[PDB]
Amino acid sequence: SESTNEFGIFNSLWFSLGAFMQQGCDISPRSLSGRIVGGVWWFFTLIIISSYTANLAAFLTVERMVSPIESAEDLSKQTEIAYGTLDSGSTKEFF
Amino acid sequence: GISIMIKKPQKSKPGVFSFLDPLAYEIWMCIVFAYIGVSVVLFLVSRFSPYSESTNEFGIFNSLWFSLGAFMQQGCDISPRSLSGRIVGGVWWFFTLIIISSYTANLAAFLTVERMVSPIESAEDLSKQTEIAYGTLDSGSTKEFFRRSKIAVFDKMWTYMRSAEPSVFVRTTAEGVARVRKSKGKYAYLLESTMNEYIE
Amino acid sequence: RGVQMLLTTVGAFAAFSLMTIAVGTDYWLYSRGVCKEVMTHSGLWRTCCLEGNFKGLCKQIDHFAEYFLRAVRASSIFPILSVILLFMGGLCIAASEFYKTRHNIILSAGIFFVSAGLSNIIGIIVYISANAGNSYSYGWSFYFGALSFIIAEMVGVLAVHMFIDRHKQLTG
Amino acid sequence: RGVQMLLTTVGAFAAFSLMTIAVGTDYWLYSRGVCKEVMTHSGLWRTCCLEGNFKGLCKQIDHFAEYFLRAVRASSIFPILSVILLFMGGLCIAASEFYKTRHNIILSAGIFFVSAGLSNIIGIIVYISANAGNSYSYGWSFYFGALSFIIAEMVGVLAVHMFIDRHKQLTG
Amino acid sequence: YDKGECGAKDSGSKEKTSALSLSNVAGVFYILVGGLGLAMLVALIEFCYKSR
Amino acid sequence: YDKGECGAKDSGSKEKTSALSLSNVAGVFYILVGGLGLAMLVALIEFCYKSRA
Ligand SMILES: N[C@@H](CCC(=O)O)C(=O)O
Ligand SMILES: N[C@@H](CCC(=O)O)C(=O)O
Repeated sequence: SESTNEFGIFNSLWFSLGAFMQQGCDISPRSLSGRIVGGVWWFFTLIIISSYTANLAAFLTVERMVSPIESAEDLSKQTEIAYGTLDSGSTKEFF
Repeated sequence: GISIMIKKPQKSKPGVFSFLDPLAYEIWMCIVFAYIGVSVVLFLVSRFSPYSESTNEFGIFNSLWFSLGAFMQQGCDISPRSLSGRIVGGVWWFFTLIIISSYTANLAAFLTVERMVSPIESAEDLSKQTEIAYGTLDSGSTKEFFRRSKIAVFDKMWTYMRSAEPSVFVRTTAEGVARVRKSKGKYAYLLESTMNEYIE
Repeated sequence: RGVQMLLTTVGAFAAFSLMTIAVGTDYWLYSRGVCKEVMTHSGLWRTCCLEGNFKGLCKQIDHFAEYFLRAVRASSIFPILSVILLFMGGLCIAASEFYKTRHNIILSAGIFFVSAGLSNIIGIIVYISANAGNSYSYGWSFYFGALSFIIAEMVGVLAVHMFIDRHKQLTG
Repeated sequence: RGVQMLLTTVGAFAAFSLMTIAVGTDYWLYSRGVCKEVMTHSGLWRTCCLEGNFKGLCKQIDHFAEYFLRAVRASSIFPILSVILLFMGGLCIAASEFYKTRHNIILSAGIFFVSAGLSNIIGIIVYISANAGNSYSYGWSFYFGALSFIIAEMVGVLAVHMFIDRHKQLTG
Repeated sequence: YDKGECGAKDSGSKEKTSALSLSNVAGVFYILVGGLGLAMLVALIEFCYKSR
Repeated sequence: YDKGECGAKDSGSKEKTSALSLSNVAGVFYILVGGLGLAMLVALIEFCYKSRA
C-alpha cells in the first residue's frame, strides 16, 4: 500500500526547494508530521531573508575605506609596499 | 610622551535570541491569540449548514493548517468558498502584510544607527566633547603645563580642568586608575605614556 | 461518539471562575507606585502598597479626539461582557437538557464562547495600550485570563463538533 | 537488484570510518597559539604545535543560560552520539543476513541513520558558535565530517526504499 | 560665554533605538477583530434567507 | 617585556568588517532542528495506533 502520495524523494526535494523561495508549491502534506515540518522551514526563511535585506540596506548607508596598515609591526610583516628614508638624512644613520 | 588613557569598550556579545529584539515581548505574544481566533472562526463558519456539512473540506484541523501557511505568505492548497470566509482571508492577509514590513524596517534602522557610532578617536576632541570627563595628576608637571601652555585647544582644556568639579585632580596613579576602572566609559585620565605602556 | 457531552459540559464553569477571579483580584501588575515612590502592586480598580512601612495601605485607582477612548478602559466593560456571554453560553447547554430534539438550542453555545474570547482579546489589548504609557511585570490574573480564553475556545470548538454530529445523523 | 544491500552497507561503513577518523584527528582548525605565538592546529581534545621548535608538541585543551551551554561544547556529546547511532544502524543492518521475515532491521536502521546525521548539524553549529565566544581556516576533519553527513543523508533513503519495495510486494 | 554648558544642542551624545511598542501598531488588531465580528454575521443572515 | 601579558587583536581577519556572525542568528537553527525532531514521534504514535487495529 506504500507510496499513497506523490512524495517520492525527488518530489520532496522539489517541494522543499519551492518552499524555501516563497514559490508556487501545489502539493500538500495533508498530514500532521508533514504539516509540522512545513511550518518551521517557512519561519526560518522569513527571518533569514528579512535579515539579509536589512543588513544590505545598512551597508549602503555608510562607507569606510579602512586603512591597510598602522604600525611598524605591519611594516615588519610587509607584503609588498616598499619603504625607505630620505637619503643623506640623519634618520638613515639613526636606523 | 604624555598619553590619554581609557577603559576598554565592553564587547557586544550577542544574546541567544537577539533576533527577536526588534519587536518587543507583548507583540510576539499577542500574535498567537489572533492566529488561534482566525483558525477557529474559519472552522465555525465553514461547517455551519449551507442551507449538508459534508459539502466542504474545511474541518477544524484543515482550518488550522490554512492560517499558518497564509501567515507565512507561503500560499495554500485550498481556498474558502463562501464570501464570509473570503472576508476573513483578506483581513488576515492585510494583517501579515503590515507586520512583516514593520519588522524589517525596524531591524534595518537598528543596525544603521550602529555603523555611524564614530567612537572617540585621537581624543584631541576631548577639547570638544564634554559628556566624557578626564583627570590629571596633582602636582605633576602636567598641572603646570596646562596652565603654562596657552594653545587655544589646551586653553579650553585648562578652562575645563579649572572649572570641572568634583575635581579632575587625583593624589595617586593607583586611585586615578581605580577611578577609570570604576567610572567606566564616562571617565578618562592623563598620564605619562611610559606608565600607560607599563600598565595596559 | 456520544461521550463528548460529558467532556464539553466541563470547561465552561472553570473558564468563568478563572475569568471572574482575574477581574476580581488586585494583582495584575508589579510596578513602582503610591497609595497616598515604592514598589507596588495593582489591579484594574485599586492599588495597594508593599515593600515598606505603609505595607497594606491602599487606594482606588486613578481613573484619569482620542479623548473619548478613556471610557473603555475606565469601565473595562469588555471583560464584564465576556463573562456574561460565557454565562449565557453555559446556560445554552443547561437549557438543552430539556426541550430536546430541537437541536438548535445547542448551536449558540459556541457562538457565545467565541465572542467572549474575542472580548477577552480586545480587553487585553486595551489594558496594555493604557498601562504601557519601569521594570514592570505581570501578575497572575493576566495568565488566568489567557488560559480561560484558551479553554473557552477549545470547549466551544468541540461543542460545535457535537452539534455537527448529533443533528446530521438524522439527515442521512 | 539486491546488490543495493552491498551499496548501502558500504555507504554506512564509509561514513562511519570518516566520522571516527574525524573525531580522532587533530585537523579541525589552524590558528595561532602556543602549547604553554605560532601557527597552531587543533584537535577537539588537545592543542598541538607546528611551525617551530615545539613542532609535534601537544597539550590538553583549555575548556574554560550559556553558563550551562559551556558543558555542551565541553562534552561534545552530539558528535559522539552521531557515531554511536551510525554504529547502531550499521551493525543492525549487518545482522540482516539472519533473523529474517520481520524487517524491523531496515526501518529502525533508517531512523538511526537519519538521527545520526541530524546530530552532527548540532555538533557543528555548537562548535562554530563556541569558537567565536580570526585568521582561521578549517582543517580536513571538518570536511570529513561534512562528507560523512552527506553520505548519511544519502544511504537512508535507499535503505527505506528497499524496505518499502520488499514489503509492498505483498500487494502483488 | 564662560558660563555656557549645554552642548546637547548639537546632539553631543547619541541615542539608541528600542523596540516598537504595541501602541505603535495597535490599529491593525482592532481592524482584524472587527472584520471577524462582521464576518460571522453573513452566515446567520444567509441561513435565515435559506430558512425557506 | 616579560611583564607585558596581553595581546589579542584583530589580525589575519577582523571582526569589525560588516557581516552578521553565525552567532547573531544561531537560535533559529536550534528551533528548526527541534521542530524536525518532534515530527518523528508523531509518526511513531501513528504506528502505535495502527499496529494493533
Ligand atoms: N632633518 C634631517 C634630515 C632628514 C632625515 O634625517 O631624514 C637632518 O638634520 O639630518
Ligand atoms: N613624573 C612626572 C609627572 C608628570 C605629570 O603627571 O604631570 C614629572 O616629572 O613631572
